[PDB]
Amino acid sequence: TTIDVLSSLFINLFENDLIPQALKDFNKSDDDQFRKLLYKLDLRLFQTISDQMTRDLKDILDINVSNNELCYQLKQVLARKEDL
Amino acid sequence: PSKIMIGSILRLLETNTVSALDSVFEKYEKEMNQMTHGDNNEVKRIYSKKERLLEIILTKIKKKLRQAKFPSRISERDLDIEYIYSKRQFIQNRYSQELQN
Amino acid sequence: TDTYNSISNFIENELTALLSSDDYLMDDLAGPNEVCRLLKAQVIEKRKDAMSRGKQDLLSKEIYDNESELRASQSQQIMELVGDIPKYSLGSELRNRVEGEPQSTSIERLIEDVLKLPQMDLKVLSEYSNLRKDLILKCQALQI
Amino acid sequence: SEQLLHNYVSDSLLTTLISFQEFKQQLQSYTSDEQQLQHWYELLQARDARVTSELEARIKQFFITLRSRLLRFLESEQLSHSLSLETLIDALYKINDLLQ
Repeated sequence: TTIDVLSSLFINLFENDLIPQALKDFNKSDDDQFRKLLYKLDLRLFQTISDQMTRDLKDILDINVSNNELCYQLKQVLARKEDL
Repeated sequence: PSKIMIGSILRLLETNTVSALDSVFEKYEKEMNQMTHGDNNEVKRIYSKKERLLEIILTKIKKKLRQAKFPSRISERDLDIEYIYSKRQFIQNRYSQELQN
Repeated sequence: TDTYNSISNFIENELTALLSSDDYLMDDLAGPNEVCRLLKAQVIEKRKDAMSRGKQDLLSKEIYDNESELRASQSQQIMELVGDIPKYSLGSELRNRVEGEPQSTSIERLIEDVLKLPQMDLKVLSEYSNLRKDLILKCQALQI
Repeated sequence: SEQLLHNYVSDSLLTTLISFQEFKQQLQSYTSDEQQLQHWYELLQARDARVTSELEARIKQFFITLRSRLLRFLESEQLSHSLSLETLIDALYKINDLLQ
């Protein structure tokens, strides 16, 4: 009853809070390579977190639906076995 | 919201985030060293500083997620990507062998 | 066989993993950080559901159907070729002795089996015919 | 089905997914120059080919390699249903010895 509230809230959190947090810090640090670094790796971490959780939540949904779907096709295969 | 539900989300959030943190560190390590003076120790210290800061954020999510209304029925045994991926592999093998028979 | 698993692995790793990670590789090649950050947006969101596990499973199933039909035809066009006699067309004693020790012997069974042997390389055919005729004469001589 | 995979990989190319004018306008608010964009786009075509040619090689070898194992697998069972006439003569010789 709350699956795409949960995933949407997580995805919303990353682009709304995480991504700008490192992005603004990454933008600010042009004077300091070592701090601009920490913020660039944080920005890459938050971008990869963004894309990774987006298609990982897509993956939990897709794996669930495709598992049910493959179960049904397996029923079909068993029916063929019985006929033979 | 059930403590089991809150935890199961926390396990997904924390475990996935660290898997992003270690993966990005090793993926980008080639452009990491020239400006950390090539010190893997400093990289580890840099990891620790961001780990606690990420934990500070993650704990911020926890103490804000705990009051977020959720049910209790969803199982923690299925709320993990790797387990359902292994299930995908298992059913795939079942499918193939049944077809050939 | 389990060729469905083979094609599934091929599409998921050799193709889907390759090009999905090639999105990130094109990202790294273009950088111009925001270039790649956008590159991962519009082509990928035009790519959505064309690389889903559902779509991968569907296309792999289609490929499996194609290959199964093709190998079925390939088997069908070799069912008929036999440069030999087939099994079940020769008496029990012969189909036993030819492949293993019969575990028992009976001369009467042997003669009423060898009397059934049909007419037919050319040297094998010649020795077959001569040996069979000699054997028929042998059992006739017995009976007499 | 080599052509199926060839179509899928050709469809999956980024250059296939974005035209130049398309490629321009998502990047128009961002990049500086059309010709500089074209450099990446002609790079995008001059690049997106060599994977395609590489992708052709692996799908081609993939589809023929499985055909080889299927064929020999199918051929093997036929050997269990036919009897070598030479072995039949090998048996008939000893049968004649018994009768003798």
